[PDB]
Amino acid sequence: GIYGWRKRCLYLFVLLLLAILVVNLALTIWILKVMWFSPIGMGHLHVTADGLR
Amino acid sequence: CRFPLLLALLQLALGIAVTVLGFLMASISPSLLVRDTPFWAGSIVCVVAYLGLFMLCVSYQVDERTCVQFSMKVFYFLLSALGLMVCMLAVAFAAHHYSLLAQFTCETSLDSCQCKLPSSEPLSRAFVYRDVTDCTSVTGTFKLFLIIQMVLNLVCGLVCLLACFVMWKHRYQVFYVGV
Amino acid sequence: LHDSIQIPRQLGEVASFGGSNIEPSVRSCFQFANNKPEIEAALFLDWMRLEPQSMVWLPVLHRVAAAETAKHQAKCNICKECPIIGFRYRSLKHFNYDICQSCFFSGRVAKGHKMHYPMVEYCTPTTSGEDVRDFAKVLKNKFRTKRYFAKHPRMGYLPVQTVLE
Amino acid sequence: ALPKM
Amino acid sequence: HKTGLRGRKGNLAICVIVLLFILAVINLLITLVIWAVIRIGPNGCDSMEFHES
Ligand SMILES: CC(C)CCC[C@@H](C)[C@H]1CC[C@H]2[C@@H]3CC=C4C[C@@H](O)CC[C@]4(C)[C@H]3CC[C@]12C
Ligand SMILES: [Zn+2]
Repeated sequence: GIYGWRKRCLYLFVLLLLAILVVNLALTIWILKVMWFSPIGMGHLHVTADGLR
Repeated sequence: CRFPLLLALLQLALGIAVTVLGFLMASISPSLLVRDTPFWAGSIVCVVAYLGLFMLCVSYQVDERTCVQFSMKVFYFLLSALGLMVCMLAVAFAAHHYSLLAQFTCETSLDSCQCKLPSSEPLSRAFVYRDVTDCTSVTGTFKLFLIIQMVLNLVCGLVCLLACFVMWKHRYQVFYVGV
Repeated sequence: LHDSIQIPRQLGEVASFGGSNIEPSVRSCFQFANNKPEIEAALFLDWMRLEPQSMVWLPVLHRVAAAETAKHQAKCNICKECPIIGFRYRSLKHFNYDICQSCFFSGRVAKGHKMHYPMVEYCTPTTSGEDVRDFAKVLKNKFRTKRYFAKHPRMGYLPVQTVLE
Repeated sequence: ALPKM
Repeated sequence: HKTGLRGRKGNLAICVIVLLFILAVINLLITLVIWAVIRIGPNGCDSMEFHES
């Protein structure tokens, strides 16, 4: 299917989704760079259930 | 055609102008980060315009309507798009730095342009500059240079957008009715 | 006029165009020309450029000849043709309604909607401006209800709408 | 059916 | 003939959709990892509370 105006709406929808996803990825990278992220915790500030370190 | 040739000529002129401005930025003082001098974007625009001039010579010379011609017309189009993006990014960076620099008072030191932003409490960001002849000379003409450069990349980005738009309009605006 | 209507007379349908009586056509052409003593080329051109009743078979013919190899980006809501080849007919008091030429002349009466409503005829493939103008016309008609004008019998519904090439 | 936005 | 997405363009569209879905899933996984590590919850960061003042 997807003959006419449906195609020209689906293309615009996909483009908008791609732009939103790119912005979201940029925000995630910004978060990962402001906080020095490691699998254990922020930079050297290790975080566990009991408390900080 | 004639219009793409004019667009390429304007692109090369603006690229050489912005590269000259960036070289002057670098030569004034090494007080500024590589991001604040967009001469790299100018070089990118320059190679864009070089490819454009070669394109518009070869199209008027020989091999006008073959498949590979379009195959790197698409390359020209995408390259101009990246040129436009880099020009707009340079505009944004220059605007941010000018906004930071336009609302603070500065004083002169023995060897640097040490000064601080207006602060509610006595701790704030401090900026120092290499080899300042006078804090009232570099700061006072730097804003003028920044404004001129802003206008330059704004016009360059508009030209790049028009160059991208023209060929696409050539392809996807007219549909043949008769046969 | 007589030589022209000879062709419909061969096929036994001249009565629709007013029959063999060519005099009313002369009366109309003189009424246009304010009873001018003579008729020139341009006056005749303007007279026939407004769908004269007896001459409709000249332009329509060419119009059909202009829409035998036209492909539209649409579908027929009745027979599920995709894409429509040939004419295209668009409704005005409805949304997303189109029908092919065969579905129109033959009368595939789908339950729910009748075919005694104003239509729009397209020969060449349409453009975006025509689509948005049709949308605006549908929206305007949606607030002009209560059957201002109705035509249930056929009686001859040839001049549907002009496309102006 | 030349496809584009 | 026929109109719409017919040949190689359909394959390209499906590939682009799959790639976008993969990127979205990767971004969601990254955000979930952040939430798990820093213990972000409805009550706040669960270890600090950045006040307005
Ligand atoms: C008569 C002459 C000028 C026609 C030349 C055709 C040119 C202008 C057309 C033909 C195919 C087009 C490309 C087809 C596909 C792509 C990839 C898409 O993601 C962005 C647009 C882009 C990059 C198009 C740019 C313009 C393009 C190269
Ligand atoms: Zn049909």
